[PDB]
Amino acid sequence: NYNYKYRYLRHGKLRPFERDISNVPFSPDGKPCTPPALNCYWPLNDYGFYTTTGIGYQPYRVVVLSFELLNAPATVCGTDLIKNQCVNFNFN
Amino acid sequence: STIEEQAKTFLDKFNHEAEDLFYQSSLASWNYNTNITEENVQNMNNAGDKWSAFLKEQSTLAQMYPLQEIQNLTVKLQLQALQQNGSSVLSEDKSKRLNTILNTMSTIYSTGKVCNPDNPQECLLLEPGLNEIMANSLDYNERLWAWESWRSEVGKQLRPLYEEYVVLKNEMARANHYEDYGDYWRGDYEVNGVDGYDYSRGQLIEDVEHTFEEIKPLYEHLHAYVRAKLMNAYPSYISPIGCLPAHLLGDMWGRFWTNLYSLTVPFGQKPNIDVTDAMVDQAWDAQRIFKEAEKFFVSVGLPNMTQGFWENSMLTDPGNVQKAVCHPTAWDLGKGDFRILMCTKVTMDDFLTAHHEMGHIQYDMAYAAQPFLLRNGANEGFHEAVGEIMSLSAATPKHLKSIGLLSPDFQEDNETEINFLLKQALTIVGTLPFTYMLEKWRWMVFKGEIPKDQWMKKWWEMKREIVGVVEPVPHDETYCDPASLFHVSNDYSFIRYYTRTLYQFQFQEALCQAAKHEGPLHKCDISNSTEAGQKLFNMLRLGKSEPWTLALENVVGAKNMNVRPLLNYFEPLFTWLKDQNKNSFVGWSTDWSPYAD
Repeated sequence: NYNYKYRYLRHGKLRPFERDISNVPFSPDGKPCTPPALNCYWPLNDYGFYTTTGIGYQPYRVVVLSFELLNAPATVCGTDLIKNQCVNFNFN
Repeated sequence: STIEEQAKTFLDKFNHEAEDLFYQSSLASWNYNTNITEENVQNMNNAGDKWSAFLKEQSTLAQMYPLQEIQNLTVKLQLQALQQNGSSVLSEDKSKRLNTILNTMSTIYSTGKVCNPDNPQECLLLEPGLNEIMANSLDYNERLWAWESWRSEVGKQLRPLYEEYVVLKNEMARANHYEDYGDYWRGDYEVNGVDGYDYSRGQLIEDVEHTFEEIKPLYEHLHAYVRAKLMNAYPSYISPIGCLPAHLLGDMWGRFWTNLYSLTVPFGQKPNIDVTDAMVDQAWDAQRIFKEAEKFFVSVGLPNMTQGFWENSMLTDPGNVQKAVCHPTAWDLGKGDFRILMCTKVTMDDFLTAHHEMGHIQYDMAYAAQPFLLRNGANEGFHEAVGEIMSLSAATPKHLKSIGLLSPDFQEDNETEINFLLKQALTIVGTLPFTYMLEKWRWMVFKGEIPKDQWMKKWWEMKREIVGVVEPVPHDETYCDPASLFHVSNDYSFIRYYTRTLYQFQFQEALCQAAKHEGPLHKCDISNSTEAGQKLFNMLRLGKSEPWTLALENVVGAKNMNVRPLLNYFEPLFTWLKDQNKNSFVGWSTDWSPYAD
């Protein structure tokens, strides 16, 4: 199942949360190419998952639970009922 | 940027495209050699042809880069692999002719059968049948018949093919800037650009002759002993001063002589270290044998395999419904998918073979961090050596004594000690002059030192002088029993087993130095001692990025092969051989012949 591709050629690191979509023919100093030109190949390739392979070559889905902090009011945050006892509240 | 970095960039493109293609190629080979079907033989080499065109394609695309401008040894050794022109560098007629000659030899060596001269119904191929008649049968005429007919049916057809093969292949090797195809073997041992760890090609012939000159007396005494015990086995058939006929040597040629041990045993009234019957009587299957071998690999500090091994590998022979080849082979399919194909029976030979191929996979798992063509041995001679290490350590009486076999109140006295010594010694001693002689023979024939009209004459004279082996019936040049040998007809070297045999006991003494063993080498079990496995891991993961001289010096401290550790393994047994060869002639004579007497 080669249909999850990894981007592996770009000039430099990605920025905080940078989502690189653009597929450009890549040469290691710019220089507009078109394959199969010399040092001019693709920035994308296939993972190569077969279930027959090793453990780290099995497909894992990753969610990144990204924290951005308090740029608006409370969005996600997070105590059973007690009876016949002097209890404290904070209801809805 | 600089040419070094786009050499890295292009080479990484090569490996990252190459990995899925080699994975599909090795899957094609696995699904062929685990179930032989016509779809498997068509699809086996189709993913191989797709791969072989890809490699010469990228070989043409990588040579344009400068070789002598790259500073990094690690990626210049990548360039040495891709700028290896290969065997496609000829006229396109002769390249396919050389490939067709190799395939024709590969076909008629394996499809060939012997037939009874009066009955054209009793016809028998090599495995099984002829490897079972040549090993343990006692009939003189039947061993001689199988021996000579295996040479008389196919070697006569294998002679013109090898006759054309030597000229075509040495023409290829000269086109690749080598002396001959033996020099193409030695160029794999050649390493360049390291300043001190390098290797010249004539050093292989030099150093093999170096160690062979002192194998000669050890092999001389053991050959005299097994000649005397074959005189005990075969009356009026072997002269006491002479050589040994090649139909009495356990195998078809004279390579392995461990099959003589049942008739060349020192001490016939002692419990044998061979625990095959103990493995059967303690009720093991294939799974328990591989689990016990895995337990020893955990004991020497080495991890388990991937889940794909215990998931997908053929650990048991399926039989008639799913036919499969039964050579024990360590399959390295790429993408970390590591398997062992072996029609596993309950045998200490199969137990040590489980250790052997699991050590091969262990070698593979150590170089699992390397890039693609670097994912191999440092040389071709440390792969089989690392495989043989765990078999040599896992054959000791201390090992099988606490495996669960070989009851643990067992005496380590000199009787069964020299018994196990001589049992391993028939192997180690019989394999050296055959390998010396066979590689010297092929260096002679490939270089041109034997004329082509004297291959079989000089062949058996080298068997009589070097190996000390006569032919029982004469051989003209119509035969070619070297072409009727396995490792010659299929375009392979054989000196890796010579180097294996030396560096095996080198590594064994170095690991038992790490194991802090005190006596001679044979009592040494490296189980529970992780220093031995760690000292093996000090060389196990470098590969071809550094020379095999460097990986050899990291463990035993040398840049060259040496005759000392094998002789130190055999030295109390050598005193025993000196104790035994007083009543037989010490040597062999080339003038004897069971056809000329």
